[PDB]
Amino acid sequence: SEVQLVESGGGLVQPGGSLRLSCAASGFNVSYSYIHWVRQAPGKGLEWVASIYPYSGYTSYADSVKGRFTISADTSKNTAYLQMNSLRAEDTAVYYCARYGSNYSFWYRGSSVTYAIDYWGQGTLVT
Amino acid sequence: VFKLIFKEIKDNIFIYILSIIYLSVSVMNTIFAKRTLNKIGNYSFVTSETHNFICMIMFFIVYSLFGHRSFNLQFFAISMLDACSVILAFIGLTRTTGNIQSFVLQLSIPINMFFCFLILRYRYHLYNYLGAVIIVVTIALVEMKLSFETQEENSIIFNLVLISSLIPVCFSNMTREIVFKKYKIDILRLNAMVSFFQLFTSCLILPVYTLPFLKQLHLPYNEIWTNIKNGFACLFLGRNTVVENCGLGMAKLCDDCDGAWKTFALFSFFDICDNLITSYIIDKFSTMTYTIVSCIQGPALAIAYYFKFLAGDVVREPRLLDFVTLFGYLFGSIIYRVGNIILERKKMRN
Amino acid sequence: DIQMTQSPSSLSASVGDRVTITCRASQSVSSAVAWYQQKPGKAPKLLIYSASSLYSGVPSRFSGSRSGTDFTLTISSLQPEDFATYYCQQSSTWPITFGQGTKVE
Ligand SMILES: CC(C)CCC[C@@H](C)[C@H]1CC[C@H]2[C@@H]3CC=C4C[C@@H](OC(=O)CCC(=O)O)CC[C@]4(C)[C@H]3CC[C@]12C
Repeated sequence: SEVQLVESGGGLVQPGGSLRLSCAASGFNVSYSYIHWVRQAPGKGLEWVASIYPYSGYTSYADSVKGRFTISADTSKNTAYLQMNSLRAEDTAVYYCARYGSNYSFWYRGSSVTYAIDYWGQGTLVT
Repeated sequence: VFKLIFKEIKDNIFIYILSIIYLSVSVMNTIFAKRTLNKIGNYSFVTSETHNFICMIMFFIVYSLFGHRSFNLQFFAISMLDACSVILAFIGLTRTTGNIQSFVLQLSIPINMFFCFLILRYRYHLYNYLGAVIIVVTIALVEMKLSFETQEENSIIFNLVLISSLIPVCFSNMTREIVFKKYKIDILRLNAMVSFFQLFTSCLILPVYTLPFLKQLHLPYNEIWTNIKNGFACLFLGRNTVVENCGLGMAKLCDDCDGAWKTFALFSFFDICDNLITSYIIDKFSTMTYTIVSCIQGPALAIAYYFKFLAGDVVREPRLLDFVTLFGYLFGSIIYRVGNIILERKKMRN
Repeated sequence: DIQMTQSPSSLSASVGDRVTITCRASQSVSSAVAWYQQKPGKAPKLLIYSASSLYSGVPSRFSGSRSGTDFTLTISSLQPEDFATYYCQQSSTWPITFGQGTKVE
């Protein structure tokens, strides 16, 4: 009923290894909206990591993580995964999984969709 | 020899003036449609149904003032084609970017080209094909470039069903061309009876809201009736039925209605004039110049969104890509009309 | 590609003030930007979408405006629960860039 996005997989990992985070989404359907991970290091601003549209399967990444990370989604169980590989020491941060709430403006021959990051998770720390 | 343009325009000036008028009408129709459907995002079916009702009575009044046994079956075919067109468009515009929609219009050009070749036996010149590939390639490249960058969601199947929406509107445009340029039925009678059957086929559009991959317009089987009654309560009176938790990322769009009948009336008037001048172009000249004069609205909507007077508070800056879409359109249409002129000269010379 | 240069990084304002936080994007973003407010130790709440519209639940003090690319969030009267860090976020092109924050105190 009510929207939630609870993460897992956070904790300590050695520099130069793998870690998989998994945000499970409640209430809304994962297929009909974007899902994206956004990080912030201790005492710094919010930084985009990746994003996925699970219906089209369309993935996008930031410039500092491209080729190293991999975002995915299993819409059968309605969650979303982020694997981080070749991890460095500057990627330690608190990671939030979050969706786009969409506003669908529609005239009878066209449609504009506006987005805003509606619901955020509580966040998982990574070191 | 660059003085020939004046004679070429002075021979057939009505088509260019009618294209100017259709431009000024179509941009304003879309503008006021998005301005009222931002004011009444819900109750879309009710808006279209009331619009069709007033289209019908207005066109019958105009037919009484100004204007095989009967063509009610052909009018019903036209209206059912338009109805399935708006079905497939309403379905396809859920996952479709704003650039792919313009590319889809430019792809309604050659669909119309081929289906007017096939059914009602057109003959196309070299320069016509060159103009069509010019316009479509230019606008396709630039809008696909812009769509790689936009965050607007997109799925290829929904763009494909948008092309599938372009198909039956072509069927309807060319069959109204048939019933105009073969049986000489009046424009106004046709539009009135078409709007009648469009009331009926929109009330048969009603079951498309049931499916749930709509974002904000999805309505289950239970609350279609209350949506209609609340839509009449909003439009005809001004009562707002949803003011609580609403908007982005929620169930329903937020609605203001205390002065929405005015904007709806302007939208309906501009759409009435749109359909009227469309049928006039189709009867008088062709169903192939109409698709060009209908594809002018793609680049022109971007030109008109630069102004705050037209597009309220959501404007854009004049990037060069909008200008090269516009000028690719212009070059393609100019060489297309030149091909038509050579074809007409070779026909009248023999 | 697009970065959102945020007005004053940190502004000092007492209760009952009218604060205005500005962020200018690099190139012509449309009205589609949003504004969030993150307290220290919690997730960023959404305040404004599309640079003019209040999100459901947000009080009536916050408002957004724009003139070209210089978006502007403004608060009519600060209250002791409006002391946090404020970010702006574009949604036009795919390299998503937030603002570098703006701490009210
Ligand atoms: C300040 C601006 C508003 C005035 C000048 C702009 C027009 C001269 C441009 C904009 C739209 C263009 C028109 C777009 C569509 C058409 C229809 C097109 O029709 C055909 O393709 C063949 C029609 C036929 O002859 O049967 C002929 C070119 C024309 C008139 C173009 C001529 C040049 C137009 C009128």
